Order: sequence, then structure tokens, then C-alpha cells
Amino acid sequence: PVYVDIDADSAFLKALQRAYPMFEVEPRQVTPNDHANARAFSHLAIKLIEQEIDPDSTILDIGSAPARRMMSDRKYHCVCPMRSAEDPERLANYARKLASAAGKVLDRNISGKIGDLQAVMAVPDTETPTFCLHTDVSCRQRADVAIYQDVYAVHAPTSLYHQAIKGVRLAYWVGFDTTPFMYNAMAGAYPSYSTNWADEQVLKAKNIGLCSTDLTEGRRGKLSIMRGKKLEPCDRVLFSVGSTLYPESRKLLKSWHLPSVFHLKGKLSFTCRCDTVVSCEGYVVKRITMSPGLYGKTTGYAVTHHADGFLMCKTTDTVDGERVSFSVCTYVPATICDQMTGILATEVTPEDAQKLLVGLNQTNTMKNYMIPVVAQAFSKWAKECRKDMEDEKLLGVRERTLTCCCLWAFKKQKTHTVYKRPDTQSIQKVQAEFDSFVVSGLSIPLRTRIK
Amino acid sequence: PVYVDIDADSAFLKALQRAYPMFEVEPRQVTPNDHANARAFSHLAIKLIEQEIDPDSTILDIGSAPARRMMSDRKYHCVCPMRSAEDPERLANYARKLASAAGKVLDRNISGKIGDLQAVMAVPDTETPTFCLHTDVSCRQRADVAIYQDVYAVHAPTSLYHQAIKGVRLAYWVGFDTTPFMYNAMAGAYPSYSTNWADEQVLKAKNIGLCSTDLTEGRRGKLSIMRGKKLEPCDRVLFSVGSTLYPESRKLLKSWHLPSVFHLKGKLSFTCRCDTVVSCEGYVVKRITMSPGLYGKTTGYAVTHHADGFLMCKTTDTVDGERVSFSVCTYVPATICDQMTGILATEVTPEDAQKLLVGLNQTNTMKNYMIPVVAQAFSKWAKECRKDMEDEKLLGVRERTLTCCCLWAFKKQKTHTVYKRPDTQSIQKVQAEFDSFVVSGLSIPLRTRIK
Amino acid sequence: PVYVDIDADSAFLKALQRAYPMFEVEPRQVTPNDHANARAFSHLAIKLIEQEIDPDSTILDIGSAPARRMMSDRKYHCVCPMRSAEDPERLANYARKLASAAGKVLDRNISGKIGDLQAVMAVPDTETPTFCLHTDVSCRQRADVAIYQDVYAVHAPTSLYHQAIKGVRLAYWVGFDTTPFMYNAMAGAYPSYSTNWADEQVLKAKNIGLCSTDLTEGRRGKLSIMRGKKLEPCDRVLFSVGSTLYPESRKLLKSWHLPSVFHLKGKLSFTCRCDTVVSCEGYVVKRITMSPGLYGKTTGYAVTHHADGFLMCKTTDTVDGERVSFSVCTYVPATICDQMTGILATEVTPEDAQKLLVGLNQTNTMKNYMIPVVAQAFSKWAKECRKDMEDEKLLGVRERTLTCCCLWAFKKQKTHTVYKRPDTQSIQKVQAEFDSFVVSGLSIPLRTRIK
Ligand SMILES: C[n+]1cn([C@@H]2O[C@H](COP(=O)(O)OP(=O)(O)OP(=O)(O)O)[C@@H](O)[C@H]2O)c2nc(N)[nH]c(=O)c21
Ligand SMILES: C[n+]1cn([C@@H]2O[C@H](COP(=O)(O)OP(=O)(O)OP(=O)(O)O)[C@@H](O)[C@H]2O)c2nc(N)[nH]c(=O)c21
Ligand SMILES: C[n+]1cn([C@@H]2O[C@H](COP(=O)(O)OP(=O)(O)OP(=O)(O)O)[C@@H](O)[C@H]2O)c2nc(N)[nH]c(=O)c21
Ligand SMILES: Nc1ncnc2c1ncn2[C@@H]1O[C@H](CSCC[C@H](N)C(=O)O)[C@@H](O)[C@H]1O
Ligand SMILES: Nc1ncnc2c1ncn2[C@@H]1O[C@H](CSCC[C@H](N)C(=O)O)[C@@H](O)[C@H]1O
Ligand SMILES: Nc1ncnc2c1ncn2[C@@H]1O[C@H](CSCC[C@H](N)C(=O)O)[C@@H](O)[C@H]1O
Ligand SMILES: [Mg+2]
Ligand SMILES: [Mg+2]
Ligand SMILES: [Mg+2]
Ligand SMILES: [Mg+2]
Ligand SMILES: [Mg+2]
Ligand SMILES: [Mg+2]
Ligand SMILES: [Zn+2]
Ligand SMILES: [Zn+2]
Ligand SMILES: [Zn+2]
Repeated sequence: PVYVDIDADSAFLKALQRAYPMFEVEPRQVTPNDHANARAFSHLAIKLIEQEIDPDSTILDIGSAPARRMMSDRKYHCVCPMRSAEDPERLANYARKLASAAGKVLDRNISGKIGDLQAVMAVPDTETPTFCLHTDVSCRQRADVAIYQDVYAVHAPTSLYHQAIKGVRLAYWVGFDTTPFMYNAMAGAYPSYSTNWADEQVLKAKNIGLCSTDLTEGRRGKLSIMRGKKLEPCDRVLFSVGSTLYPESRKLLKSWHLPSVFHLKGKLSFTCRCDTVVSCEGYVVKRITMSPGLYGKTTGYAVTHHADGFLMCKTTDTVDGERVSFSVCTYVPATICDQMTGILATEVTPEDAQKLLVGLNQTNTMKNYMIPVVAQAFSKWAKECRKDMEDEKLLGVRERTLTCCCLWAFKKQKTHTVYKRPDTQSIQKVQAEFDSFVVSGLSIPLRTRIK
Repeated sequence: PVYVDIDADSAFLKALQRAYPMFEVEPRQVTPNDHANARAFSHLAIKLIEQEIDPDSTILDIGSAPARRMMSDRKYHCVCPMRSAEDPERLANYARKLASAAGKVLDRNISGKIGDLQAVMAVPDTETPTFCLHTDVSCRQRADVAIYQDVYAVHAPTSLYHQAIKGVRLAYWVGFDTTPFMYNAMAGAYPSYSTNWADEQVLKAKNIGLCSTDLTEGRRGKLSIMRGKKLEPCDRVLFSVGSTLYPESRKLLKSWHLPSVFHLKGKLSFTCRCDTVVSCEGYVVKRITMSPGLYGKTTGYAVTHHADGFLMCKTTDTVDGERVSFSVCTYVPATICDQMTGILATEVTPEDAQKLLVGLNQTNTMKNYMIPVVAQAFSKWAKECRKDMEDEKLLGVRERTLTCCCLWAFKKQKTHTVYKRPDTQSIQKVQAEFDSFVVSGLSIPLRTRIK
Repeated sequence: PVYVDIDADSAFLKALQRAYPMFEVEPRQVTPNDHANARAFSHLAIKLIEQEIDPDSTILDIGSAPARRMMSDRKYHCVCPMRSAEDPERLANYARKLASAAGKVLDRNISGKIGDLQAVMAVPDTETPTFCLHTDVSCRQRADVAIYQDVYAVHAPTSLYHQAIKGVRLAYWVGFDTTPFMYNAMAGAYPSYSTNWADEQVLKAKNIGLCSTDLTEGRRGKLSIMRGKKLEPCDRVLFSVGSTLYPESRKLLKSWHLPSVFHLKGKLSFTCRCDTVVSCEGYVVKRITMSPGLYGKTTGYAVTHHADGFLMCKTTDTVDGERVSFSVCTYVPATICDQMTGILATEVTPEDAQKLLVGLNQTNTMKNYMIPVVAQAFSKWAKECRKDMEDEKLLGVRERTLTCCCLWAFKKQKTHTVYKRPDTQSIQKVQAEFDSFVVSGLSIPLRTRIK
């Protein structure tokens, strides 16, 4: 019996039960959290990871929040480099909770944990069994398992290699699905988790999930010094989970979209296998095994299975008054996708598609703020399919036109919707051979306060 | 079991229960208060804050109403600078209640409270454990927790820094949502709390919630000495909560719209994290942690999650006979917003939208005095969406026109409505690095009366 | 259990129960009073005031009717200057009732009351504990509470200052709502209380609540010596409550529309807070706290919260044969206002609006004699809204036209209806800084009769 802080009548309960059939999920609502579903998924994921691994194993918790591991019988070594502004609060919460359980919880090594915390406070660079202030690449604690829970600030191959050279043979990554960033979308939603993310350039849009614009009265102006003739995704994105905001980097996010098999070639060499073991409406748990030596061959292909529909479409919005178009991604429940199979046989207008989608949403199966764009997406998709049926080609042929050179062109059709239906797979060519991994943050007053 | 002075059949009861799932909310109506909902929310909020914090903590109550902390087992130090015209009544009520419970309540430190009150009356500058006549920046009582309950007259960063340099590590702010003032609206409503606020310039309007106009026949006159060619929001706004009026300053209101993480850089430096822990139909409880030292990096982005729809729209009204347009904001129940998803797929006239909204309101889900403006808003929003669909742009392009200089302009489209649907987030760029905080009010007759 | 002399089936019972939730209101009809609702409200108001205040307090009763305080256990000092023509009757009734309970009621100080009455009859200037013949500004009895029950003949700031310099710190005012006289209406109704008031100039109208006209054939005559080219509200108004008539002065009526906070600056200075604690369909109880010393700042704004709709509209009537137009105010039940929200989305003729209002009135929710003008009002309001929608302006602009001078006029639109919907607030700028308060009525044989 695992108790999750979500509403009893919530429809995410069924999705969580299907995602974790080996547990008895029961709702025990105690707080009005606006990101309750994400926390519930993380809780169930760490429970599953603990179930899978050997009790005698020692687990590195990279980018840890130590207050969450303090009621765990497992042997966690929490790596806390204090690199984020929210970290001091987490460390203070850990210290307060340890003090509150100092002589009242017996078999959770609370005395050992407070001793290690005081030792790290005394000598910053000491490596205690349960705590340290180092990073993933500077910690010296050898272990058998590594866990990354909502860690997006590390390059995946470098961190994984640095764990592997320390004897780590199993790694676990819990996070948001990295597929929408492999498609290079400008903005997007994980609607089941009340999560909206956007490129920094489109934060002033009007109709995406995460934006804020102003009311204006029109001008042929807004002159600027930046010749922004092109609107393309840049590295910095903003995540909003419920109401908490997190900046992310696209390279770091995409690094965690690892292939099925890859090779880390350093002073030591490792053959690694990445596998998505849990997938619930945009939240995934990935298992990475690492074995010394080079074995087999790598194709460099990462595959995402779509239990629910995944949409990326073009949207026309108004950013700071200026009308632009950019790609927006979302997830659509598989029941909604199945109920639109017959409608998309014909060309449908976005208004008719929206009306049908609202009909299928009756309570609501999917969030309504994403219904318009989805409708638009579907409409475009339907039209494009007709185009393909209308302009049928010949087998074994590919029409090419010369351009007065030893080089030839052809026509690229317009594609305004990528629609991965339920039971399909996205396949992306990514790097699979990594060989270049060669590429003191606590203050005295915080030290005094922790004591 | 927490008892709230609201009607048993009130629909706000379900909203309060959802906002506070950790309590058993029971209606016990004893007075015909016209701002009963706001008082009920404040009561439940202080109960939640008391639940969260350690009993041995000492709590600064900034801008306190000491009569409300008098039946509390917690250790409150009430800071009462007596800068409001409603403060003498509150102090007299506190003294009268203390006298009425001097020898009837045993375990609430009533004797201590009367002793401290008499001590401050004797020597005004004395700093007693439970009472003082200083301000937030002149009080000397060190504490661990600070509470701001309906305090809008202080600059947030300066006050928080002055608490932090006194050892305060946790602060709580209970008050009306600051999002409508981040959008620079001229007038607005919190309809669930019977609250209407307006800029001082539009108090003579006709159809906003808080206004009063006269009956006129129409003249080509009203000549004035002030060249008012622009109608823009000014600093002073008027709040009417039920029937009690409060003047507010826009800058002080907006200062409390703090980012997720920020830095206070003074003689001491603090890394602070602001989090909205309670959000109920326009009334919020925010939790601010403060930790010494500078950690991490700040983006300067403040995020509001919209459980219910938030609307800002253009309204045409008559102020002192003169027809003008200004922005008006409001909150719309999420069920109403969901029920209008299908209708807003096409362009709808404001009259048809109003009739539909009246239909969905049957008892009433939302206040009727806001239905017209909301209807108008929806209509405009629908229209604008279609325009965006009609004038579709190209990906990665941004049309710009030169003006015989090293500058290029473009066309800014129409925005008469900002509609944040349920499960979306507003994101605003605000200051996150604060480093300039360097920027005796009791008379003898009141001293004699208090004794 | 409070018993009210009203009909058991009266619909005012529910309104009174909502206005006084702290009491059990039971109808005990004993007389066919035509102003039974007003008397019932006054009875419940004095009960609530008595409940609120400390039993050991001494209560000034300004402009008292001593027969009503005579079965009161509280310590009332009745101030009876005998300036009204209905006062000798009240004094005789008081003496008769005292005699009738001289040796039959033991614990109501009847012997003391008759002793004080005989003392004042002997020496008119003596200040006895329970009775005096002075005014509010000439009484010398110091007290802690003052009560004004249906007192409209005194300037509010001067009377309140004279009470405050006598140690009075709490004052209560029970009376008809002063909002209709802040809007400067010519005639009006409190229909729940069967009350109609009119300006003296329109007493000869035809279709207002309080008027009487004659039957005429119609002539091009009625010459007069007064160039009455203007019809404006003058000071004198006539109230008819049921069938009892009372002349009132507009200045004295409006003086009691006090701001939320104000300052009395005389030889002593007081900071006063006015708050409306009871509001029932036009009858209000206001609480005024007074504290010595000047504190805070005053805005000068008085706010009225509308639980029911408030209408002021232009009506065309026939006064003494001459067709004129003037403003008429009234209250509309909130259920009627809510049921007309959808209808007022479009332009509706007064006849269709009247038929709809008669339909919603089925027993009757509102008085029928007020339905026509209300209908007309709604119609005009609807039309005006359309105009505001039709003539949409630009944000941040205000069109002004020069007149060959350093002055610029503009166009003032028509306003034929002020409609304060339920859950709105009227805000009026009134005086809040008062500093100029510097601005023997019993005969020998009434004395002999009283003995
Ligand atoms: C550290 N972190 C956490 N999340 C997600 O946001 C949710 C809350 O993230 P949180 O760090 O605010 O949890 P907190 O310590 O405040 O404790 P709680 O409020 O009781 O939950 C988590 O469930 C994650 O799914 C995160 N999401 C992104 N994109 N980036 C991050 O760094 C990140
Ligand atoms: C001090 N203050 C209180 N409020 C809100 O108005 C409501 C009443 O505010 P109040 O100060 O009038 O309460 P009072 O002391 O009269 O006791 P009560 O009548 O029994 O409640 C509160 O619930 C607040 O939500 C306030 N609202 C604004 N905008 N500004 C303020 O300063 C302010
Ligand atoms: C003194 N006075 C009383 N009223 C209202 O008129 C009603 C009756 O006023 P009343 O003075 O005629 O009561 P009376 O002494 O005759 O005893 P009763 O007939 O049993 O009630 C009261 O309920 C008041 O609401 C009053 N109304 C106005 N406008 N002016 C006044 O001076 C005034
Ligand atoms: N290079 C690095 N090596 C190890 N940890 C790092 C790191 N860069 C950032 N981090 C840490 O990663 C953390 C992400 S916040 C993590 C919260 C916690 N893991 C949870 O499950 O809720 C930050 O606290 C930051 O300190
Ligand atoms: N600079 C300042 N420092 C501390 N308090 C201040 C202040 N400026 C104004 N105040 C106080 O803030 C109060 C707001 S009224 C507060 C009422 C009370 N907190 C409640 O919960 O109902 C006023 O009484 C005023 O005295
Ligand atoms: N200046 C003044 N000071 C005190 N009382 C005054 C006054 N001017 C008029 N009054 C008194 O106010 C009274 C209004 S009739 C009041 C009736 C009584 N208060 C009731 O509740 O029914 C008159 O009797 C008149 O004598
Ligand atoms: Mg959150
Ligand atoms: Mg497998
Ligand atoms: Mg109020
Ligand atoms: Mg949080
Ligand atoms: Mg009568
Ligand atoms: Mg109040
Ligand atoms: Zn380590
Ligand atoms: Zn202090
Ligand atoms: Zn007297």
C-alpha cells in the first residue's frame, strides 16, 4: 500500500495505477499542491527503484534532496553540491527533520545521519557515508547504484561515465519525457502534471500554456536593434510545474535522450544500455545498466513508444504584439486519439474538430486549454494526409531536377503536424559513442545555521 | 474542526474545503458580515501557518491586530506602529478583550500580555515579548518566523531583509493575489470575496464594481485645466472588501509579487525562495524561506498558476460623463471556462456569449454583475483567435520593414483580451537582485485610555 | 428568541433572519401596524447593540423615546430635548407606563426612573441618571456608549464630537440608508418597509409613491410668479413610513453618510471609524468608534455595499399638471436582478421588461407599484450599455477639443440610469476632516400632567 497526496476522485489515479501495477496506490490528500501528480509519480518511482535493487547496495543520490531519503532503510549517499538557489532551504529542512527525529526514530540511522551532517559542516571536503557537498564528478564515494531524481543540470554521458568509473553498474533517471525536446518544439505542455514549458523567446505569447502578454492598441512600430528575422528555439527554456519555475538548457535535456545501447570510451570503457521502464503521460523512469568493456555495435537510435498520442504542430500566436508562428507540442489521451480515427478520414475544419473534441471531453478527459491547438493540429494533419493520397507517386522512383551542376534538387512538401498516434514509436538518430568526458559551495553563516 | 463564520449553504464552503484539505471546515454563522469569505480564508490561513511551524518558535506579527493573537498558544510578538486610522480601535479592542479574559483564561498568558501592554504604555520604546509600538524596520525583537496578514503598506524586499537580519528564516504573506496588478489593470474584482478595486481615476465610472456616477443629460462641455489625453493606471487604487475601504499603492502591491528565487544583498546577504502554498479564487498564502549566503542563480521570473480562469479585457465605460476605455480584470470559475470551450471555437457576439453564460449560471456559480464584461471579453478573445488562424505566418520568419535607418519596424496585432485559462501559468519578469534597502506614533490620551 | 410584531407568513421574516443570524426571530403579530417591518428592524437592532456592548456601560440615548428603554436592564440615560411635536405624547406614554409598572416590575429600576422623572419635572436643569431634558450638545452626563435610533435632526460630526468630548467611545446609528440622498434623487422608495419619500417640489406628482394630484382637463395656463425654469432637489424632503409622515433635511441626512475613517479636530481631537454592521433592504445599523488623538490618513471616501440592486433613474411625471422629468431611486431584490441578467444583454423595450418583471414576480417578491419605473430603468440601462459597446474607444486616449483658449471640452454622454447590481459598491467622496463644531423646552402644564 503506497499512499499518494492526491485527490480521491482525481483521474490521474487510474493512470498511476496502470503505471505501477505492482503497488496498491491509495490517495491520501493532505496538502493542496498544484503539482501533486508530479510528486506522486516521483514517490512511486523511488518506491519501485527501491523494490528493484538489492538492500545491501549503496545508492548514490545525485543532486539529492536529503530530507526525502531520511525515512528510508536503504543506504543513500546524498551528493549535494549546493549549486541551486533552492538548495539551502532543502538542507535546512533536512537538518530540521533530523532534529525532529533525533531520538524518536530508531532503525533509520538518524544518529548516523546527524553525525555525518555535522562532520561535513566541520570539514567541508569530508566524504561521509550519507552526505557530501561534492558534485557528481567530484564525489569520491564508490557505490553500486546511482539515482537521478528530477536532475536536468548534468550532461548525461559525462555524469554516467563518472559514476561508472566509481563502480556504479546501475543508474536510474526519473524525469519528464525528453522526446518533445528531441523534436525541437518551441513550447509545450505536460497537461496531466499541470506542467507548461516554453522557450524564453515566446514567454510574451498570448495563447500558449506558459506566457504573459499585455493589452495593446496597435502601432506600426516596436523598432529594435536586433535583426530577429528568424524565430528558432534557443537553449534556454522555462518549465512551470504547477506554479514552481525551473530554467533548463536544451543540450542538457537532450543529453538524457540516450540510445538503446551506447559506449563510453575513456581511460576505462563501458557498454551501457538505456531502457525506459516507466512511462506515464510524459513522466518517465529510465534504467541504465553499465558494464566494463566494449561489446557489440551501436546504431545511435533512440526510440520512444507512444502509449498516448503525441502532437507537435504549428501555432500562430502574438508575441509582444508581433504575429509569429512556432511549433507547440502536447500529449493527447489514447482514448481521444482513438475516437477521432473516423473523423480524420476526411478533411475537417479546426472549428468542427474543436467541437468534436469538446464533445468527446463530455468532468474532462483532457485539459481544455490544449483543446484548440490540438484541434488545429488534427485538422492540418487530416488535410496533409489527403495531400499524400491525392499526389500518389510511383514505386521505386524519386523525381529529381538538375540545377546545372553535378547536383540535383526536388520538392519538399509542407509538414505542419507531426502526429505520433498511440502504439507508434519515434526514432531519432543521436550520438552513441562518447569518448570526450574531459570537458566548495557552502558559506560560513549557512554552516553555523545548520549546526 | 475549524469553524468559519459563513453561511451553511454558501458555495464558498466547497472552495475553502478544497483549499484546506487538512482541516475539517464547518460553517458556524454568527454575524451578517459582508466580507465573511475573506475573514474565513484568513482564519484558515493562520491555522495552517500555525500548524506548519514549530511550537517553540517565536513569531513576529508585522502590522498585527493583537486581539486576534490573544487566544493563541503560540508566542506572538505583535508589531504595531499605529500608522493607520483603524489602529486605535484595534488596540482598544485588544485591551478590552485582555481585561475580559484577565482571570478567566489560564493557559494563554493573559497576565503576561496585560503586563507587556502596560509596560509599553509606560515606556513607549520598550520591547516586550508580546507587544511593541515599532515598525518592521525598527523593531528589535529577534525571532524565527514572521507573518504578514493583509499587509500591503510595506515594500516586500526591504521588510524581508530587515526580518532576515534579525534571524527570521521563514515568512508568510496572506493577501489578495497580486497578479491583476502585474497586468496593470485599471479596475478589477475578486468576486468570490465580494471585493472590488478600482484606480482612483475611474471611481466615477458607471459599470465597474466599485464606482459611482451621476445622472446627466449630455453637454459638449466639462472643460478642465488638466490636459488629460492619456488614461493610464496611477499608483493609488481603492479596495472595497465587502463594504470596508482601503487605499493601496500599486508599487507596494507589486513588490509582493516576488520571483521564485531572489537575493537580498546588504551588509548580510540572503538567498530567498517564494512559494504560493495556498491559492483560493484570488486569495493567496505565500511562504518565503530565507537562508544566509548567496547561492545559485536567479532568472527574475514570477509565475502564477491559474486554477480558475483569469481575464483582463478592454471595457468601454463612462467616467464623469466622458466615454473612455480601460482594462478590467476578473476571475472566472474553471467549470464555466471549461463549458465555454466549444462556443469559443467560432466568433460569438457578446450578447450570445452573455446569454450562454447566464444559461451556464442556471443559485449562481459566478456573480452576475461580472457576467456582461466577461461575456464581452470572451467574444473579443474568440475573434482574436480566428484572426491568428486567418493570418498564418511561416516558421522561422519575422517580417520587418526598414525606416531609412539602422532600425526596422513591424505590425503589432490586436490584443483586447488576455485570457489565462485554467491550468495555465502567467510568467512575469520582475526584479530578483535587491541590494538597496537603505531607502513614536501614540498620543498621551490613547495611553491613558488603554490603561 | 426575539419576537417581532409581524405576520407569520410575511416574506420580510427571511430577510430579518438573514440580517440577524445570531437571533431566533419569531413572528408574534399583535397589531395591524402599517410600518411593522421598520419597527421590527429597530427592535432587532437595539437587541444586537445591547448584546454587543458591556453590561456595566452607561448608554446615552440621543433623542430618546424613554418608554422603549423602560423594560431594559441596561443603564440608559435618555436625552429628550422635546423639540418635536410627537415628543409630548412619548413623554406621557413613558410616565403612564412607569406608573403602570411602579410596584410590579422589581429588577428594572422603575422606582429610580420615576424618581428621576419627578426630579426633572421639579428642576428642569437637573441631570438625572436615566432622564434629562437637554440636547446632544448640552447634556452633561458622561457615558461610554451613545445610541442614535431614527435620529435625523442632528449634524453627525458635531453630535459625535460632543459625545466624544464626554468620554463616549462607541456610537450606534440605526436608520434608513443614506445612499439614495448621496445620489441626490428627487423621490424614492424603501419598498420593503412600505416607505416612500419625496422632495417637497414633487408632492403633486402622479405616479411616485408619495404624491397626490388632481384630475384636470388640461389648459395652456398655470401662470406663476416664480421663474422655475429648473427642477432641482431642495433641502426639504417628506418621508412616509407606512402612514406616518416625517420632514427631513437633505444636509442632515447626508451628514450621516460618514467615511470609513475621519478626524474630529477641536479642542480635543478624535480619530473615528464608521462601519455598517447591519444592512437590510434599506435599513442600516452603523457602528462608530471614537479614539482620542489623530492617527492615520483619511481618503474621504464612503462606500456602500449593495446586497440588493440599487436603481436611480429618470422618470417623466406630471407635477401639478406640468410634465417634468426627475430622478427616482429604489431597491430591487437580488433574485430579480439576477434573473434579468440575460434579458439585459439585448435592448428591451420598457413594456417587454415590465412583462418579464411581472412574470418573475409570479405572492410577490417585490412591490408592484415600483415595477413600472424599474422596468423603464432597466430598459434605459440596457440601451446605454449597447451604446458603450457600439462607440468603442482607444486605450490611453481621451479626445478633447480646444475652444480658442487654454481650455479643452469634450462630449458628455447621456446617463439616464444608475444601476448598482448586487455585490457592487458605491463610492462617494465626502468630507473626512471636521474641525468646525462651534456652529429649556418644557412648559408649566405638561409638567403638571407628567406628575
Ligand atoms: C528539482 N526539480 C523538481 N521538478 C518537478 O517539480 C515538482 C516539485 O519540485 P520542487 O523542487 O519545488 O519540490 P519541493 O522541494 O518544493 O517539495 P514539494 O513542493 O512538496 O513537492 C517535482 O515533482 C518535479 O516533477 C523539476 N522540474 C524541472 N523541469 N527541473 C527541475 O530541476 C525540477
Ligand atoms: C487590514 N486589511 C484587511 N483586509 C481585508 O478585509 C477584510 C476585513 O478587514 P478589517 O480590517 O476591516 O477587519 P476588522 O478589524 O474590521 O474585523 P472583522 O470585520 O470582524 O473582519 C479582511 O478579511 C481582509 O481580507 C484588507 N484589504 C486591503 N486591500 N488592504 C488592507 O489593508 C486590509
Ligand atoms: C422618529 N422616527 C421614527 N421613524 C421610522 O417610522 C417608524 C415609526 O415611527 P414612530 O415615531 O411614529 O413610532 P411610534 O412612537 O408611533 O410607535 P409605533 O407606531 O408602535 O412604532 C419607525 O420604525 C422608524 O423606522 C422615522 N423615519 C424618519 N424618516 N424620520 C424620523 O424622525 C423617524
Ligand atoms: N554538476 C552537478 N553534480 C551534482 N549535482 C548537481 C550538479 N549540478 C546541479 N546539481 C544539483 O542538482 C539538484 C537539482 S534540484 C534536485 C532536487 C532533488 N533531486 C529532488 O528529487 O527533488 C540541485 O540541488 C543541484 O544542487
Ligand atoms: N512600515 C510598517 N511596519 C510595520 N507595520 C506597518 C507599517 N506600515 C503600516 N503598518 C501597519 O500595517 C497594518 C495594516 S492593518 C493590519 C491588520 C492586521 N494585520 C490583520 O490581519 O487584520 C496597520 O495597522 C499599520 O499600522
Ligand atoms: N439637537 C438635538 N439633540 C438631541 N435630540 C434632538 C435634537 N434635535 C431633535 N432631537 C430629538 O430627536 C428625536 C427624534 S424622534 C426620536 C424617537 C426615538 N429616538 C425612537 O427611536 O423612536 C425628537 O424627539 C427630538 O426631540
Ligand atoms: Mg507547485
Ligand atoms: Mg527490456
Ligand atoms: Mg465589511
Ligand atoms: Mg514547492
Ligand atoms: Mg404607521
Ligand atoms: Mg469590519
Ligand atoms: Zn560524495
Ligand atoms: Zn518589536
Ligand atoms: Zn443628559
